[PDB]
Amino acid sequence: KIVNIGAVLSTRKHEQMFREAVNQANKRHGSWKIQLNATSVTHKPNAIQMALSVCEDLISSQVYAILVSHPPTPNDHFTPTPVSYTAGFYRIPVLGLTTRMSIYSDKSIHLSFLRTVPPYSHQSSVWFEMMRVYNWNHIILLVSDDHEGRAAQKRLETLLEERESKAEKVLQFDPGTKNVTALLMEARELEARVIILSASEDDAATVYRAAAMLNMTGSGYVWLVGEREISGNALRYAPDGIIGLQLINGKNESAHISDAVGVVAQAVHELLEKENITDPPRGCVGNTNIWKTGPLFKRVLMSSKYADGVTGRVEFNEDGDRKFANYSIMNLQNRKLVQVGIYNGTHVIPNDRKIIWPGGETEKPRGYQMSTRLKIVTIHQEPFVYVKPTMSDGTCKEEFTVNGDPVKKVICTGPNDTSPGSPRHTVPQCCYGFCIDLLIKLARTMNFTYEVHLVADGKFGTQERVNNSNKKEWNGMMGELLSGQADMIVAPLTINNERAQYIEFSKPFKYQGLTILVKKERITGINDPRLRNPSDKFIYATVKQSSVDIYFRRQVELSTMYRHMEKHNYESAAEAIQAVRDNKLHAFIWDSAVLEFEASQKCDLVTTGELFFRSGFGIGMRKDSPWKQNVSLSILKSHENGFMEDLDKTWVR
Amino acid sequence: AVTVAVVFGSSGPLQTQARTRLTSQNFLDLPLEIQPLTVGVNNTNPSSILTQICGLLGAARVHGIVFEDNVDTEAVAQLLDFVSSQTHVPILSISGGSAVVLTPKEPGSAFLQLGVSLEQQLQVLFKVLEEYDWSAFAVITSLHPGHALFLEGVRAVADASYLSWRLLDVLTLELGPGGPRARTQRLLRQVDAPVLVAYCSREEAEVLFAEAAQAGLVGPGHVWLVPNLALGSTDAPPAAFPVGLISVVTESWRLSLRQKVRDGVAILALGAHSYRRQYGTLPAPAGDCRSHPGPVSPAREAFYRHLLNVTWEGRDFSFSPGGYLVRPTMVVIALNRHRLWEMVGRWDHGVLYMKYPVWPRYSTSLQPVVDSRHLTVATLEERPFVIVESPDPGTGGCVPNTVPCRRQSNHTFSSGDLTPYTKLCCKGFCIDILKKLAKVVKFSYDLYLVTNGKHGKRVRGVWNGMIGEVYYKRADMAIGSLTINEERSEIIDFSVPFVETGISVMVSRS
Amino acid sequence: RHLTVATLEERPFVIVESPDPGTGGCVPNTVPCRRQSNHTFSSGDLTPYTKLCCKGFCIDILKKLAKVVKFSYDLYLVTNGKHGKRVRGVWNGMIGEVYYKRADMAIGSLTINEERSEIIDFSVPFVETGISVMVSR
Ligand SMILES: *[C@@H]1O[C@H](CO)[C@@H](O[C@@H]2O[C@H](CO)[C@@H](O)[C@H](O)[C@H]2NC(C)=O)[C@H](O)[C@H]1NC(C)=O
Ligand SMILES: *[C@@H]1O[C@H](CO)[C@@H](O[C@@H]2O[C@H](CO)[C@@H](O)[C@H](O)[C@H]2NC(C)=O)[C@H](O)[C@H]1NC(C)=O
Ligand SMILES: *[C@@H]1O[C@H](CO)[C@@H](O[C@@H]2O[C@H](CO)[C@@H](O)[C@H](O)[C@H]2NC(C)=O)[C@H](O)[C@H]1NC(C)=O
Ligand SMILES: *[C@@H]1O[C@H](CO)[C@@H](O[C@@H]2O[C@H](CO)[C@@H](O)[C@H](O)[C@H]2NC(C)=O)[C@H](O)[C@H]1NC(C)=O
Ligand SMILES: *[C@@H]1O[C@H](CO)[C@@H](O[C@@H]2O[C@H](CO)[C@@H](O)[C@H](O)[C@H]2NC(C)=O)[C@H](O)[C@H]1NC(C)=O
Ligand SMILES: *[C@@H]1O[C@H](CO)[C@@H](O[C@@H]2O[C@H](CO)[C@@H](O)[C@H](O)[C@H]2NC(C)=O)[C@H](O)[C@H]1NC(C)=O
Ligand SMILES: *[C@@H]1O[C@H](CO)[C@@H](O[C@@H]2O[C@H](CO)[C@@H](O)[C@H](O)[C@H]2NC(C)=O)[C@H](O)[C@H]1NC(C)=O
Ligand SMILES: *[C@@H]1O[C@H](CO)[C@@H](O)[C@H](O)[C@H]1NC(C)=O
Ligand SMILES: *[C@@H]1O[C@H](CO)[C@@H](O)[C@H](O)[C@H]1NC(C)=O
Ligand SMILES: *[C@@H]1O[C@H](CO)[C@@H](O)[C@H](O)[C@H]1NC(C)=O
Ligand SMILES: *[C@@H]1O[C@H](CO)[C@@H](O)[C@H](O)[C@H]1NC(C)=O
Ligand SMILES: *[C@@H]1O[C@H](CO)[C@@H](O)[C@H](O)[C@H]1NC(C)=O
Ligand SMILES: *[C@@H]1O[C@H](CO)[C@@H](O)[C@H](O)[C@H]1NC(C)=O
Repeated sequence: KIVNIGAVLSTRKHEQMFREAVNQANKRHGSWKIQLNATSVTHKPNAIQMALSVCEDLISSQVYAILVSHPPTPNDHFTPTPVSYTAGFYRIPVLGLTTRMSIYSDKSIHLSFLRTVPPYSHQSSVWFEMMRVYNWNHIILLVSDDHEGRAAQKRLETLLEERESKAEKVLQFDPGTKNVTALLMEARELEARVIILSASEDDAATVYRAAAMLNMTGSGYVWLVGEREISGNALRYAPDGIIGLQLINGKNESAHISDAVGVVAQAVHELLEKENITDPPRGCVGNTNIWKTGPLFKRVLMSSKYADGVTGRVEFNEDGDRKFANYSIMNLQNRKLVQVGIYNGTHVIPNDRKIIWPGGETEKPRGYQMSTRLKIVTIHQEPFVYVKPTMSDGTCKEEFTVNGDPVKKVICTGPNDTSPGSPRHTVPQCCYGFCIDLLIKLARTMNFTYEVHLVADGKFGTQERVNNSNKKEWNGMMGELLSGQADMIVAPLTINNERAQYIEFSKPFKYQGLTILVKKERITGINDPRLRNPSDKFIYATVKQSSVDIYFRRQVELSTMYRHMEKHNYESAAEAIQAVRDNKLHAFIWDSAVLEFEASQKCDLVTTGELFFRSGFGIGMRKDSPWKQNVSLSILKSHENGFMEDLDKTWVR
Repeated sequence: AVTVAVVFGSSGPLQTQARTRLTSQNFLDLPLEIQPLTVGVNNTNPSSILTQICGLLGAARVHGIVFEDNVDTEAVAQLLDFVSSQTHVPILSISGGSAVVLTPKEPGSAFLQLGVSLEQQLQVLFKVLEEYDWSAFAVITSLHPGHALFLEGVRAVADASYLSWRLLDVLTLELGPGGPRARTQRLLRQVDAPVLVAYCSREEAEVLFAEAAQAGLVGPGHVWLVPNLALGSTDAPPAAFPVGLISVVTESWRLSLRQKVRDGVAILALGAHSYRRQYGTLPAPAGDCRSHPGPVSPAREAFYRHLLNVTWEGRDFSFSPGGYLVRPTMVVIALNRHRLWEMVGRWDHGVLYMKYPVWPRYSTSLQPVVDSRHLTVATLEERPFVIVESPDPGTGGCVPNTVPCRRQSNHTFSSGDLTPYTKLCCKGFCIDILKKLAKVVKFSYDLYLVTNGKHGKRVRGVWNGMIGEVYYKRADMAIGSLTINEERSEIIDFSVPFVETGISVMVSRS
Repeated sequence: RHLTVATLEERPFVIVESPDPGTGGCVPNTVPCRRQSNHTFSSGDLTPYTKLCCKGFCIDILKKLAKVVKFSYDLYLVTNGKHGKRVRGVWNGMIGEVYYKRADMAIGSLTINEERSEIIDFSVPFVETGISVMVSR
């Protein structure tokens, strides 16, 4: 039994190296009777003629495995495709030595394909590690629209989703298209200062020139790119201080040939014990069935720890890709590509030199540039946020407390519009109260300026399925905070699990619960049989798109509760209270903090039962906002000294 | 005029080739008469395929190529895609084998498969599950290449649906010829799910069904659903396939080879005619292997787009950018009692046409009898215990915690043998008890209301009501407001009482 | 996935008991806990740690968290100071154990305040509290 392997090369000289390497491999092994044989063929220009060349010689001979290399001149995924298809027809394993494209990782297209070199997509992994090293969280994924960009983005998103994080935004750059300036203009607005690029040489050069035009290469920014973006045309126009990376061996054909023949021989020896070896198809013509042993040969070849190779230990993952690697990190320091570290496979190891960031700084920059002018959204809640009309001169009535203290007021832009339906005019008013006083204290403590505006639709916000679609989208202050119109929510927003997945909540600044308001006392909580057996006799309702809606919708035990509620929800809390007092609605379920104040001030109404959902009000921010801790600390401090007691006494008597 | 070529590989009779060009004097219905060309490979291997396509290209200037294969051929699709990418010739795959959708195409590809993707199949299967209200299912996938796309599709369809789709368990098996017998029986032994969606190839499907039969997972109480990957040559299915297997195919599944060839020729002819009527000139024929084009010519990119949106004989054949068929008329088929694949429902335009109001189950695979875990539960309506209501109009079906109950037949006008039922949604105390019982004892049930009598009364020697239904083997059990007394215990067996009642008298205190 | 949880006895929330001698172990719905092993109670080779059983509100919350987040955990009490106070710039108690990485997390009657929230991280409060005055009627 003579086990023959084959190779398709280009240089006509590396085939002699492959013959030498296979001869050495034959000189060392368990058995020496298999008489390992080798054959080789040079590359052909025509792809169809190339595939026919694979069918002849290689396939015609009794070959067990095929190796394929790539000519030095970059031609991308064009040369190994025909041999991969032809050998995958018979499930004959094909080992790639220099190709880097991720299209060959898809086992649906290329069935029997393994590679000894990681693809371009795997680079994203090291980026994650770097993001762990420097604690960067806000990133932008500027990736091409081709398969490579989609694969890199998908892998990075998978890694990020394994952890608790998410990329700020991705930007699809269509290959070969000029004017990428729109994407850079969009990315300049965002808070993230870490730019990640995945594109070819021409695309990388184009985006580098466009970013130089937009001055996005200055101080504070961080650029992380791949191998294709620090070579060829890209390196010429690349801005200084970018951090790229490159594989250690990369193009050392001889190392990848020796390391491949060693593992192939080890695999052959390993599976030869079980025998049941089926001879190869012996020619494309005269056979239409796959080689039966082929699948098992590939399966045993994938799990083969050949830890004596030129390029280190060889191991393959579930998709037939070389598990580990070593990436050298490159910095463009004064037009020179200097090495500053080596990625062992799980952690980057910095040994010598110092990273020079693009702005010229010698100190690690944080990955965000939080602005000073802060847009803050708020809603109209009577005990917390009083909204009053401003006089014709642009400021509203001056007022003082009963004790004799000046009431601080700010200017806000609310939905006041004479036109019916939606708000069609944002006429300014003046806002004050508990939340605005807290906001003023917070802004004084944290040294930032603010612009306060009211929510567009008068709702707190729950995610709901968008019309003519199947996905759910947020609305209200929730939607405006997530979209970007507002940067912080200072309002009585109830903390709950649904909102905490997308919004970051500070420490609660007001503990409260949910209670029931009726006319001025035969209701005990939400467990009374009348409230468990809905009917026209006792009607109960809440505010649409609020925390109570979410609470009842997320309860399996209270489905009928929400079913009855859905028929009578109200636009706002104030109109619901007015309807209840006027004997148009029987019971109104709402927060204790507001309901108790309404019952105390306006009287003629009573709160019944004990609080059945204890929660707190919190300042809402975008996910992973850098200044969450600040605010939380301040809130805790306000609880400690005297501030929340004074705010309670002054506003909610 | 237009040259359209037909390629073969299904082998079979050799005379059909002549007919393939005899139909040359049949396309008079189609405008812009077409000259066909018939050369068929009989070894379906890469060398012969490439050489014959080379010679066909070199001999006569062809405008489009139609390919057909029999079944279960994997790598032919990649070869056709490679040839289309190289020679820049619009190919069209008909019949099966090479019609399985190959999702990521090459940038210059013009494969244009006449198949339907995995996402659409999963959409239709989930629609069927919604129609039969099977909220809790389990997904069984092999290590066949492509199971990742299947898992992504099922997750996407589950997320993109109004219903609260429950995914009980996802378990990956290891099938194959012989292989590792163990580690599959143990895993299949502890999957507690009434409906299973499987994804595997034909041989893997056969092995999985055999193992499930050995694992007590087939028969009534277990509904299997598979995409076309498990089905092979639907003319004759293997014996290992269990009765009640459900799949979704395209409309052309019942067509013959000649009809499919005619449809492909019509597609190419209509594309060429649209191109001619738009540009005022006949489409440019393709070349050959030498002098590869490189950048796709603007004419090619226009002929391809014209070929994309084509409608013929009512059915629409619009092609997605990926190369498969978007919004086709799909048919949901199933394996019947006589082990023959027959149509059960259609899809048409976003609306399901199921011919079974209630999914039937058969005595097949009932070797230990105990496998008949399925039950039929007769029930009545009493305001405190069991209450029915109309289905919720917003999302169809029912509200959570509400079992679907079908009223007995359609007595209002169909008071006869006619089986069709009428759906309602049942809830209450007794329904909660029945749900808990089915959860604990691990059985499935078909809840249905009673029309003859109310609770049971011996009239002229026969029993009506729920007692009548149970006593006459029409229902395995009856739950509701059924009082235990001596006359009923003598003919049927009750259970331990779960709520104490009696005879009581009500008056007016006013 | 194995978290090391530090805690301290607080009658309403954390209760420590000796295990039942009759059955060897202790009553279910009671998580086994160990006492700090600084002082060796081995007395040769028997056991270097005092094995008690902990129960109460906080332990119930911890069990629910272990079920939901799907993690495993041990549990040991703190014998170096109370809940925690900075003395000479160092921290003792539960805050000391967590800050110096001796334990993954601390559960019990631990109040959120600024001085602790600066040095360590805190989760969302699960029971509200504060300063209160007790007088005899
Ligand atoms: C061992 O490999 C050598 C590789 O050269 C094979 O020699 C080739 O054999 C094929 C088929 O007979 C011929 O078409 C080539 O011309 C041969 N090449 C040379 C350089 O002689 C040899 O046949 C193999 N031994 C086997 C298969 O037993
Ligand atoms: C890409 O196209 C946009 C057009 O939307 C160009 O934007 C204009 O650029 C000029 C000069 O830079 C400005 O005076 C205009 O105000 C811009 N218009 C807008 C709407 O922004 C942009 O310059 C183009 N870029 C390239 C590289 O061609
Ligand atoms: C690929 O790598 C190998 C080893 O990593 C290189 O082999 C070295 O070659 C030089 C001269 O060519 C010798 O002086 C060294 O002793 C060799 N290394 C060893 C370990 O023996 C080989 O040159 C590399 N090929 C390329 C193209 O860079
Ligand atoms: C990356 O480089 C390191 C060298 O620092 C390689 O580590 C070698 O690993 C082999 C086998 O595991 C050992 O025999 C060597 O002693 C190691 N080198 C040193 C200096 O300790 C590592 O294998 C490389 N990574 C890969 C994937 O090859
Ligand atoms: C609060 O922020 C303002 C603006 O960022 C700070 O004012 C700057 O102060 C520095 C020196 O402290 C000056 O060099 C800048 O020119 C000032 N800018 C402006 C616009 O006034 C202010 O110092 C901050 N308050 C602090 C740090 O307590
Ligand atoms: C939270 O507040 C602290 C103050 O205790 C901030 O720490 C200071 O931050 C400024 C600028 O970020 C630095 O110039 C000071 O040196 C920091 N002080 C110390 C003692 O380190 C902290 O930055 C705030 N958090 C955020 C996100 O801004
Ligand atoms: C099928 O698609 C083609 C191209 O998308 C349509 O061709 C267009 O026809 C209109 C008028 O008939 C022209 O104004 C467009 O310029 C054409 N698009 C091109 C040339 O790309 C064709 O009309 C579609 N079929 C039908 C029935 O509408
Ligand atoms: C090897 O093949 C024989 C039949 O030729 C079969 O009985 C045996 O199980 C096989 N062993 C394997 C596949 O390990
Ligand atoms: C609110 O809108 C009305 C109608 O446009 C307008 O008359 C009124 O002046 C507005 N309020 C204020 C404070 O300007
Ligand atoms: C909203 O969806 C409905 C379908 O429920 C559709 O009829 C209507 O046109 C859609 N409206 C808009 C503005 O898309
Ligand atoms: C296949 O080749 C030709 C088809 O043109 C046929 O005549 C021949 O008999 C076939 N050879 C076989 C089936 O071995
Ligand atoms: C009721 O059953 C009859 C029996 O065939 C059927 O014709 C009718 O359509 C059914 N009505 C429904 C399902 O509403
Ligand atoms: C350990 O125990 C000793 C008593 O033996 C006492 O000093 C203290 O509790 C601990 N000492 C430390 C932690 O240094």
